[PDB]
Amino acid sequence: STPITGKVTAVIGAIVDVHFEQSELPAILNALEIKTPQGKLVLEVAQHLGENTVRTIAMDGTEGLVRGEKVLDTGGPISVPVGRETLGRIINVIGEPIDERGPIKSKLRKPIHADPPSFAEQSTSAEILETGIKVVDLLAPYARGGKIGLFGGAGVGKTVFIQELINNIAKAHGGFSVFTGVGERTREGNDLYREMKETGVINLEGESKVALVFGQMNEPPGARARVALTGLTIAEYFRDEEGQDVLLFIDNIFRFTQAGSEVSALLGRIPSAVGYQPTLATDMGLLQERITTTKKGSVTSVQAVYVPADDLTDPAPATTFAHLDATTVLSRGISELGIYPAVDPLDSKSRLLDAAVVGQEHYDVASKVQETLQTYKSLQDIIAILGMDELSEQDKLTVERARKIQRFLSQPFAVAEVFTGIPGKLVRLKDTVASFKAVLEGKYDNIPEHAFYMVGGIEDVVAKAEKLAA
Amino acid sequence: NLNETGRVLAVGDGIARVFGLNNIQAEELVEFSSGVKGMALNLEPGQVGIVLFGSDRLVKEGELVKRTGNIVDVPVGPGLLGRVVDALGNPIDGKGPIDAAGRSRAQVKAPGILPRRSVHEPVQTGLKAVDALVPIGRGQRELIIGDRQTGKTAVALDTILNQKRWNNGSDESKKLYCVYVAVGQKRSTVAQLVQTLEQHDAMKYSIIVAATASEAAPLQYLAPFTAASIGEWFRDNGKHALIVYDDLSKQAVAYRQLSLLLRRPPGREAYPGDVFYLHSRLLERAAKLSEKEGSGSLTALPVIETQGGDVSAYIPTNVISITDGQIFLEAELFYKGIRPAINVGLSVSRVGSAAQVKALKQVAGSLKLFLAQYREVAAFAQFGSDLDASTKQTLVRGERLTQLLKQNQYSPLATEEQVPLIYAGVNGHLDGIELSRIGEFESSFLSYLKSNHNELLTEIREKGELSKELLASLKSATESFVAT
Amino acid sequence: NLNETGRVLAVGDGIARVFGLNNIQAEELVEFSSGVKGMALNLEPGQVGIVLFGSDRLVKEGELVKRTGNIVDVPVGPGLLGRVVDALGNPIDGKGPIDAAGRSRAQVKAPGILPRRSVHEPVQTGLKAVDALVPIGRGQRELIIGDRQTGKTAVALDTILNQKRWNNGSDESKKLYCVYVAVGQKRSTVAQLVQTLEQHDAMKYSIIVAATASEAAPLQYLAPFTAASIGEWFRDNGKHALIVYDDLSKQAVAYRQLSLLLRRPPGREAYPGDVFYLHSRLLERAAKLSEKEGSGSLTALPVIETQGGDVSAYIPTNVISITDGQIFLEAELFYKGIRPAINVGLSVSRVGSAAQVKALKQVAGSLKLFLAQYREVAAFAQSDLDASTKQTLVRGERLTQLLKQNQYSPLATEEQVPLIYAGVNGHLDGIELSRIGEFESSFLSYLKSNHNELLTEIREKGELSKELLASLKSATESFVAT
Ligand SMILES: Nc1ncnc2c1ncn2[C@@H]1O[C@H](COP(=O)(O)OP(=O)(O)NP(=O)(O)O)[C@@H](O)[C@H]1O
Ligand SMILES: Nc1ncnc2c1ncn2[C@@H]1O[C@H](COP(=O)(O)OP(=O)(O)NP(=O)(O)O)[C@@H](O)[C@H]1O
Ligand SMILES: Nc1ncnc2c1ncn2[C@@H]1O[C@H](COP(=O)(O)OP(=O)(O)NP(=O)(O)O)[C@@H](O)[C@H]1O
Ligand SMILES: [Mg+2]
Ligand SMILES: [Mg+2]
Ligand SMILES: [Mg+2]
Repeated sequence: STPITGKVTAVIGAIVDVHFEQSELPAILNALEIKTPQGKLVLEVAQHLGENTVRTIAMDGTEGLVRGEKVLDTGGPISVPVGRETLGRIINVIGEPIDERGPIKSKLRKPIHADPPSFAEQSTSAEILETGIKVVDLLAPYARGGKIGLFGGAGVGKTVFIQELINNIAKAHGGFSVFTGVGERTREGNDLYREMKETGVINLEGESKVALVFGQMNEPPGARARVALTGLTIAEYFRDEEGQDVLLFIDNIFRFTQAGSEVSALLGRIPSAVGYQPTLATDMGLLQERITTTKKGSVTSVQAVYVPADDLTDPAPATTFAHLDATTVLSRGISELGIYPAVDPLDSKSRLLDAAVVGQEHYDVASKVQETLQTYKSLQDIIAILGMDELSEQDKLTVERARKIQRFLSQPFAVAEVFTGIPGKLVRLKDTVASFKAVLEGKYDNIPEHAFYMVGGIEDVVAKAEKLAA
Repeated sequence: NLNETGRVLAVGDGIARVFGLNNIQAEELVEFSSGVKGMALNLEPGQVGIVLFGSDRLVKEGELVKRTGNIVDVPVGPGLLGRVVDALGNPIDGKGPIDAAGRSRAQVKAPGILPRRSVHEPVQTGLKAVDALVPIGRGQRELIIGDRQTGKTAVALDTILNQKRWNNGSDESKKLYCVYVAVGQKRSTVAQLVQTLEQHDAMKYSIIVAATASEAAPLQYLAPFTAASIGEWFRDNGKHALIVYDDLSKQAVAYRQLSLLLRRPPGREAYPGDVFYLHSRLLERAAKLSEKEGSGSLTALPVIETQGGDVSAYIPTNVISITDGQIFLEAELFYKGIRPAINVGLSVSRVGSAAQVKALKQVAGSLKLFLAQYREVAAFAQFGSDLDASTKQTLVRGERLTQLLKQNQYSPLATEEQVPLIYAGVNGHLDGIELSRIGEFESSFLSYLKSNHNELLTEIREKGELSKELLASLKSATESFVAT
Repeated sequence: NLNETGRVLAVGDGIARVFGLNNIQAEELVEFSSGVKGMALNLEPGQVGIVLFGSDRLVKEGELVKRTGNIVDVPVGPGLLGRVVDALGNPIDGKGPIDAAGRSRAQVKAPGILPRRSVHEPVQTGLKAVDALVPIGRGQRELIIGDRQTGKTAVALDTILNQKRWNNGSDESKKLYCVYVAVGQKRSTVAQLVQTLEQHDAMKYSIIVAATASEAAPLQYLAPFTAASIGEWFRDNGKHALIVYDDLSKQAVAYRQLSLLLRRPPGREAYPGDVFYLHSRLLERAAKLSEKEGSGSLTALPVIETQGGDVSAYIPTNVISITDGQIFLEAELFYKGIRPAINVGLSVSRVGSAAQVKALKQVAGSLKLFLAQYREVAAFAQSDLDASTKQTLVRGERLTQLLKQNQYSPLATEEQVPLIYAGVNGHLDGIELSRIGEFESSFLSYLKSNHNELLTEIREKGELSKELLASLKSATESFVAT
């Protein structure tokens, strides 16, 4: 015991100023604790205002706080338990359990703020991670070790998509996985924890393959602003010290930026554009750059990205693009056609779509599919105005083929059975390319449009074609 | 003794700065010597910043201010049923003292990841369009958004009225108690409304909570929270409440007002930085508890008012992404005769079919997608180039389906009234009938089904699921009638 | 003491306010007790306003701060070629200390009105579309602009990859040293951009100044000036560099962060008044110096990222009005499959004519003409067109096809001029539009074996004889017949 004490001097919403004796201040990013009637209240030092006073941010609700109340310096950043002991557990922002299964008995804890790996620690690999999802694996294929963002305005299917990923990827994956819930719906989290148990991925009386870190929107900005790093640290630990493969699921990473937004002014910063904090770029940088494959081990991350007001050029998402190896853009226009997943086949991109990585044929199919749809998009002016009548014959066929193709890009997810009542179909990457190849050369021009919609591989196109013609 | 008391330094605009109150809590209640109550929101170093629940003519510099020692809180329990209370839960109807089973705080942690379940019970609104297209579930939060004067309140109201079906029964677990929060409404308008609730014997199972236009910004901002607690009682105690927040746009207008005057620096459109947090924490308080916790639900219908149809403005955007789906009402739709002016195109329930009744689900197979395809073909119709037998076909059905979902205000329908209508439309028995006459079809049909095949109507109801033979009887029954 | 040292009054958000340091110069680098460096930007009556280069967790109230009596400078000189540095000149690639020919301040006056000559030597990028239609001169400032993911970096990188032609040779005045300023990029990206030039043996004559996503804003603010001064070394020493700023958008964002935090007053989009002055200073430093100055040169490829195509956007406005033109990218053209995705109608080089391999300019004065008229009769692609506007659509498709070019494969001039010749003078109108792919490959390899001599004359003379025009014509008509 050599404990440092301070006193609360202000509370303004989520900002709590604390005062300490002579030059003996806890450094920025340190955690402080206040022992309250129910549990404790964690603070995080944000500035040194001067005159022995610090500005903090609260990892909880600040009501009930009394000025002049004792504050305790933990001596360092917020700590999380790490390692295999976090497997099968649910954790809140401050490395405390919320599953009521008792204390997380790990040997090490770790600071949630940490430095991002040096330029010289980086590891470039063009390896390909098969999703099972037709449009991704064909057009914008996800990279093992990569980073992978899912852009989408509200309710276009991000969370469902990401769960379809977990449904597939997270079984076939030999290693461990962290899921971070950053400012989503407490009930979504509820489902996941009950799915994990039933998929088997979690097992409360045996071995588990995943850690759960939650900080949903029912929680104040400070908390919603750090729980990403809480999760991210657990991952880091398996990457660097279990020297192995991780899968890092963040839903939804936009709320890290938003939460940053909600306290910015209270910390006394002039707003930048679209009322976002001045530190948007570097703050996102400072997090994203830790989520990374390095020589000691590999992370592969799937981050849902909220696109506010469906505006992609909104400073927040617009910044995130630079951070991802593969971008899956969900679109309202697409989803409104009943085309699930709502993936925009043109605006979706992945670095791995290069002949050197996937072969020429794959790259050629993928390019042609794109040309097709691009043409079909370009002609939608002349179709509206002068009908389908006023068209070149090649065009009439390009459109015929584009429409058939649009549909073959949809697919029943397993997760989304509640919505389609249609059984989840998973498609193999080679089966994807072959069927699109076939479609493209016209070896299927006779089959009606509906036969391609909400089915798996070309088997299912034939099966449906006949079942309907019956 | 400046620990439990302070003197006033300056007072203006609902705000009082106050020297002292040393032991005071953030968000604590204080009485002023004059009578008027207030809440501490800015415990700064020299002084405390207080929002008042009253007028301020009555507060002067130097006047002594007093610690309560409590955080804002409300009476709860089924004693509230039938009562019209202000933000702090004081009778304002005239019916005398509230009897409460206890007191909750206005801010309460939402139930965690841990004690919840899947939404699987319907909250039947009796609104054809809604109960077939965007079915709402016991536990889910569902946004009602559109411009001014579009019918937002009307949707919420027609939902409440409907619960009569179950509340006059004795099966406590089929019941749905309603809480209607009036935020920024004029008083007479809350009046005009409780009247209608009574005209429909609907007041015995509701609790209105009113923070009208004239009340203090703090009360307006608070109401939804206090209200959330009033109905949290029901959820915690094995029952199901329904909370209508009419409407959050105003709560935020007021929450903006506390902050600008407390001088906290502003966010976008002068709102505070965490105007999102404001709503998120309220709306998360709606949930459907697990068996261990009593299976109680709380269901939320927030309302939001847009301008010029813009949903991309600050607040709507915030709430739009907070809730489990929206119902968009539109003025254009309205004036051309679709009422409810629901926009199928844009309205969703993210729970979906999980909360639809099995029977309704069965005959509503694909309707919502089809209705989309219908707008599709109707947009291509504007080319006024000749139609084929496929497009004319779906146009005839979509037009009749559209028309079949129109509904008069104040008339929620039983499921078994809804089901045969939907079935008649979907399986295309309506398709050879004049469009102006579909009005008369509806009631004339129901009249006949009650009269004759009542045994079906009562099975649908009792069973909620159309067995294969019941589809038969219904199939026969419809054809029969369409030949007049 | 307080003339050479100060005391931190307060610290947060990358900024620290410090008492004293009374003798400090504006923009002097300083050092903190913990060892993190920072620079002094606001010199106020009572206090200095220092911006941090590292995490401010390192800094506490009351801490000691030391002057370094040093305006930010950087090591410069050829010992830097093939190296990957951060914005202060530090080595970030595990290759030991930089061997600096000297040091230059990050800030330097642009060469004035007097010590410049008119731009007159080509930067040959290898890209058919660019070299032929948007010719870049040495000392020029051509701006690369488009929305995200359109191809901006690819254009720059192919310029860099195309310099092997000369950099591997002997003749100094003909080589060109590459400087790639990476701003606020994912380190793994940079790593891979390195791993890409080394895969083309381009590293040996390139310099990467790296100011990655996660580094203090000052470094992201500084990097381009820092790298600017690296380029000028070559300029000032009778040599030639070219410098790619990837990107200026993100530099402006950085400058913004600093200012707002220093609570300098904001304007449009919360940028400070002198955000223009920021970029003008940068790009005015690029030039073709006059004979008296060693006739060296510095060419500039700033990257600017539009948002949904908005050229009126605050930053793009400033920058567009500083540069000598733009190479313009569009995802539309990109998904059509036209890569490089160069909008020709929107791309200009104010320098233009004067900077083109005379030979390429000889067989292409017609090219901008044809593609102009092809843009105007384009919508006629949908049954009853007269033979004139039919023909115009016949060239255009083929021509557009001819300017597609897989990544990383830039073409030698003597390899461009034949294809652009057979195109413009109507030797492809016969050929179908899908075969224009294999046409180029087979033509060039045939020209190599059976006409290596004409190719050699183009590469050497740089112009086309009346004889050479009949030579090529004959060799073409022979290949097109075959
Ligand atoms: N199904 C309906 N049929 C006919 N009129 C309706 C229907 N639903 C609502 N209205 C009418 O339209 C008017 C305004 O409806 P209202 O339910 O107040 O929408 P609102 O969005 O709440 N308007 P407000 O909140 O005052 O800006 C009322 O007079 C209703 O009578
Ligand atoms: N594959 C799918 N099939 C059918 N419906 C889907 C699919 N994906 C999404 N949806 C529908 O769209 C709704 C929203 O899905 P969801 O994944 O919650 O959107 P979201 O973009 O994650 N919402 P948010 O997290 O606020 O941005 C659901 O309720 C489904 O009806
Ligand atoms: N000529 C080309 N042929 C084929 N592919 C290309 C060509 N140019 C670019 N690409 C590809 O298209 C994608 C976009 O190119 P890129 O150089 O990243 O543009 P950018 O403006 O730098 N995108 P970013 O800066 O990351 O927002 C890359 O993934 C390349 O693989
Ligand atoms: Mg979601
Ligand atoms: Mg209303
Ligand atoms: Mg780039």
